[PDB]
Amino acid sequence: DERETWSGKVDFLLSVIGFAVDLANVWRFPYLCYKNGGGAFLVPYGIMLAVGGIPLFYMELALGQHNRKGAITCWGRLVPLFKGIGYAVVLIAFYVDFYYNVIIAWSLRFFFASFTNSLPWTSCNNIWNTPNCRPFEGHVEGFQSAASEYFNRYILELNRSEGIHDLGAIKWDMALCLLIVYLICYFSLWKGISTSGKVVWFTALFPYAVLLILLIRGLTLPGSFLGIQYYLTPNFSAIYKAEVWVDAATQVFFSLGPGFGVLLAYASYNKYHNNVYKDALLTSFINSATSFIAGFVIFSVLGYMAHTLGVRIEDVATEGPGLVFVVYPAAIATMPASTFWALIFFMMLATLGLDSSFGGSEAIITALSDEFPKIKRNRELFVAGLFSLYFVVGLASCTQGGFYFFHLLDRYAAGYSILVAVFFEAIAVSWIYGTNRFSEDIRDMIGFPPGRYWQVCWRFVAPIFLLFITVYGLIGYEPLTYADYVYPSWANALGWCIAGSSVVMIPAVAIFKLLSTPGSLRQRFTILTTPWRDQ
Amino acid sequence: ENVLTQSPAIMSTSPGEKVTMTCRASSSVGSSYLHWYQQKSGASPKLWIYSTSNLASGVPARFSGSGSGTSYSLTISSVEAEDAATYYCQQFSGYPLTFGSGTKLEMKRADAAPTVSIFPPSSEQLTSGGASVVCFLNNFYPKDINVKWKIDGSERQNGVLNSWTDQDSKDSTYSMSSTLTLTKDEYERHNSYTCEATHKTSTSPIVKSFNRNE
Amino acid sequence: EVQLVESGGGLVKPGGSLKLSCAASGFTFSSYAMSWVRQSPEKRLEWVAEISSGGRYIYYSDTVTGRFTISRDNARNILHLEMSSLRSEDTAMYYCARGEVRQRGFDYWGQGTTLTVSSAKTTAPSVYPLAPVCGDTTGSSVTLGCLVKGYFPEPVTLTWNSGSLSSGVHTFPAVLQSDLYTLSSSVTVTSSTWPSQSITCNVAHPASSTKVDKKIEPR
Ligand SMILES: CC(C)CCC[C@@H](C)[C@H]1CC[C@H]2[C@@H]3CC=C4C[C@@H](OC(=O)CCC(=O)O)CC[C@]4(C)[C@H]3CC[C@]12C
Ligand SMILES: CC(C)CCC[C@@H](C)[C@H]1CC[C@H]2[C@@H]3CC=C4C[C@@H](O)CC[C@]4(C)[C@H]3CC[C@]12C
Ligand SMILES: OC[C@H]1O[C@H](O[C@H]2[C@H](O)[C@@H](O)[C@@H](O)O[C@@H]2CO)[C@H](O)[C@@H](O)[C@@H]1O
Ligand SMILES: OC[C@H]1O[C@H](O[C@H]2[C@H](O)[C@@H](O)[C@@H](O)O[C@@H]2CO)[C@H](O)[C@@H](O)[C@@H]1O
Ligand SMILES: *[C@@H]1O[C@H](CO)[C@@H](O)[C@H](O)[C@H]1NC(C)=O
Ligand SMILES: NCCc1ccc(O)c(O)c1
Ligand SMILES: [Cl-]
Ligand code: NA
Ligand code: NA
Ligand code: NA
Repeated sequence: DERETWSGKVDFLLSVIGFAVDLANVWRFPYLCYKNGGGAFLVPYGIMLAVGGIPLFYMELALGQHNRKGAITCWGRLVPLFKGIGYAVVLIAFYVDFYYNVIIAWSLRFFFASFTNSLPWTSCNNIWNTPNCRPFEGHVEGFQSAASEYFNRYILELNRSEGIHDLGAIKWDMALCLLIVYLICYFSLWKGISTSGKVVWFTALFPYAVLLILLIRGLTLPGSFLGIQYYLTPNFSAIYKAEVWVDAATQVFFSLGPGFGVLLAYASYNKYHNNVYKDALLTSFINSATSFIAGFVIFSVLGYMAHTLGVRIEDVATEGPGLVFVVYPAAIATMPASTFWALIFFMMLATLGLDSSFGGSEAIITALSDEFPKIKRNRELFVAGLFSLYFVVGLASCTQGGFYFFHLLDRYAAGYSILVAVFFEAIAVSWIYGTNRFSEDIRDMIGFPPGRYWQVCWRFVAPIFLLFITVYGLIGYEPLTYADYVYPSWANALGWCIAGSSVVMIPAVAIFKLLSTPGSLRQRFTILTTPWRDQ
Repeated sequence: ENVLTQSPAIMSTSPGEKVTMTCRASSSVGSSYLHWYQQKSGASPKLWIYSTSNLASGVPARFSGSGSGTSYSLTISSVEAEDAATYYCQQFSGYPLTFGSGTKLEMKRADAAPTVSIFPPSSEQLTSGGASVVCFLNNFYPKDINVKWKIDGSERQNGVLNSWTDQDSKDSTYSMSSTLTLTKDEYERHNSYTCEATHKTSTSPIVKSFNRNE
Repeated sequence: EVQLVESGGGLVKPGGSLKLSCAASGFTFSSYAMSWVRQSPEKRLEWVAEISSGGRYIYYSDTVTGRFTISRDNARNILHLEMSSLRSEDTAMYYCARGEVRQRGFDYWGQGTTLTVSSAKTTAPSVYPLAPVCGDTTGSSVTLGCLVKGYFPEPVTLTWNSGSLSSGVHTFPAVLQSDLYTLSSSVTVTSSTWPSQSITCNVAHPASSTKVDKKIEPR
């Protein structure tokens, strides 16, 4: 029938900007520049963004708007054979909501811990410390910074877990933290995009205020120029390496967030004739611009540390949670007005992650609401139920061995799941559905057909770009390990279910529906390859 | 529908002068969807300006366009007689698609009196039972002209067909034909036939007559 | 390079129906949405219907909606308009126009094809020579004329001496009075050329399969 639409155009954009701008923007991108060729990394990064990244991002938004339905239904109406794709994508988003919100919880945890004259992670003399603790980061693994032990031996208590097999006690400060996260998500996603679309105003915009303050604070710091030097100093030697092109391609793909049905779902609330193509480019750019800016926020502080604090740069320049919960707060505590930098820093983290979590959850609620009217009829129940399921299982993430759980999901929730899922999205759209049909759909919406540029990216470049990621990442495969702990064979295989459970939906739904329709093989292919709007 | 009104309806211009035409939509139109077409007499439309300011392929730089919302205009800086045509504006903003009422650009020239020829009914038409008297008024400016028929001394009003030619692409002049038809019976029942032209040139009308006898 | 050619169309009785075609060439026809734009005898441009690249999206004006059906042959590169229960007000020249980008408008138009809807019946013209009066025989220029009367429908074709003399010729547009067209033409030559050299009016009304030549003499 007629679905609701965004209260206003900025509600959509801030929702998409919000979903896309994420912790990866902060902890992975600047590190990738530093790691490969400095400023030169922007060359392979930019090309990968142009040919691979945005075309996928653009695709998902266009489809979501035009078919005016969530992921399950939309792919049902597009290529019924491949309706499984919709299932896969929605399923992947599902698994991720389990481990991802614990990041926001850690953020809230450090925020609550940040009200004080003296930040707890500064020194080495606390009860949780070990004799091997030192004040700042080093390159010897047995000896950890005072900030690393705070996070590890106090906040996480990971030192008390012998592996994933041993989870240990439930930390109720984290259990409480995780709850507050889902409470915030609840009364955000509660009534749908009417309220949700407003909430993103704070959670999308806040990080930029806090990036601004910390960008100034960081640049006014002694040594801050040395940092920018480490961040952006060109070396084009790196550009010649395959590893660099894989890192660029890979960061770009996971940054713009295709494959969760979130872009799809969000756009489905757009007015049919609005210019999505303008939106995809504006949203894309704001996403990468944010990562670029963020790099300065980090490495300015990173330089301050290498200058006044006497640490080797390679020791403090790192990716993932370590940068944000260990390295950066270490610098913050050394500077004047530390408590203020801490509070706004951690709030920025939480508000960086919440928009993302919102969008992912919405990809589910929307996708199911469009398939099962019973769900559509009562939203408040469904999401209360869903988040309750998230909370309960997520307590595994608040145990003492919880990180081991978090890390496991992080790898297998979708690494390869989302890569194939998008690979079928592209192949289905470009070949089975046809590009000329997609293009004709877009011209009807915007007024003009996509250039032959996008059509070549959708039909050829992207899929190649996609398996370029997977192949060069497959050959580099190594069994799951975190920090001298080697995950057991069984836990590894437990992950591959989680990985494969979504992707099988594609051939599984194809198999089921191919055998649920009559006629010959040739004529039941044509039945399942004919789109909903053609009938 | 979004109704686009254009003004003026008709306008005359001397070459080199600057012309401006306006387009007003009943409802707002995005400047990206407003276009302009030039249609020469007896030929089909040609895309002229698109997305409000943009000249099509082949369009001389002396053309430009501007506007937004409900009001747009096309402008020819220095006119050429080559430019005399009818200009239509269109909106692709929403369905149903609509073209404005058009603006006829005509060339200005010096005044000219018409050269008036009169002809009586022919051998062949008279045997057909009809009789029609024909009067040509050729190569005059401006366009407005007024013909009056008289049989004997009386003025005849009903039964007339008037045609005007398009403005000439050479001398920028106009011509008109006037055809008075009667019955062969009415025709042979009267005296002489007169066709007189009233035009801004003369104060007194130009006359042409004949008598049926001679 | 790009050519668009409309065909079909002619006289049709009110309530009747007819089918127009547009032959496209000079570009990949499948890549471009087309429209039918018509121009009435009063010269008003009116859009009629638009059809997408793959013809999955179709728009009509309210005036023709439900009577007209637009279609597309992407194999043979043709455009079609099927009209039914036609009204007099559907009389117009029909133009096949190509445009795909809305922001660019219609970038190529065909020559057009004419549709006349009238209960009126076809008839052939009577062509009459127009010879001036006797005297005064000036000069230095003389003017002859040719009167094409009572014909239907349009068009006709008038030339002088089969196209030899194009200058001095004013051919007035036809005027419809009571289901019949009347048209005239004047021609002005120098008094030395007439009646020394032959002058003849050449009329053609294909609708009635009429072809007529009239020599002008000073009877
Ligand atoms: C690196 C950070 C700090 C700033 C942002 C960099 C990217 C946003 C830039 C680098 C390369 C750019 C692209 C270079 C080539 C084009 C082709 C261009 O295609 C057109 O000209 C439109 C007409 C058509 O092809 O149909 C569309 C924008 C795009 C993808 C650009 C999108 C924006 C890009 C990705
Ligand atoms: C150095 C850092 C702090 C620069 C910060 C740039 C900030 C101000 C930028 C980044 C993203 C931008 C927003 C991106 C999205 C839109 C949509 C547009 O329709 C309204 C403006 C608005 C809301 C922008 C406002 C300004 C904005 C918030
Ligand atoms: O308030 C006493 C002392 O311990 C605090 O403990 C934490 C911890 O989260 C919970 O036990 C609860 O008390 O919240 C506190 C916030 O961090 C603080 O760690 C510490 O600063 C304080 O001095
Ligand atoms: O976590 C809430 C928990 O607090 C106490 O036990 C804690 C312990 O003090 C912590 O250091 C950490 O190990 O978690 C323990 C979980 O039992 C209380 O004794 C306990 O009742 C309470 O639930
Ligand atoms: C610092 O001030 C805060 C006020 O919120 C207080 O809770 C804390 O106990 C103070 N620091 C110490 C070491 O007590
Ligand atoms: N980068 C995080 C993207 C994401 C996707 C799905 C989710 O459910 C979620 O919480 C977060
Ligand atoms: Cl990024
Ligand atoms: Na991102
Ligand atoms: Na976010
Ligand atoms: Na008289």
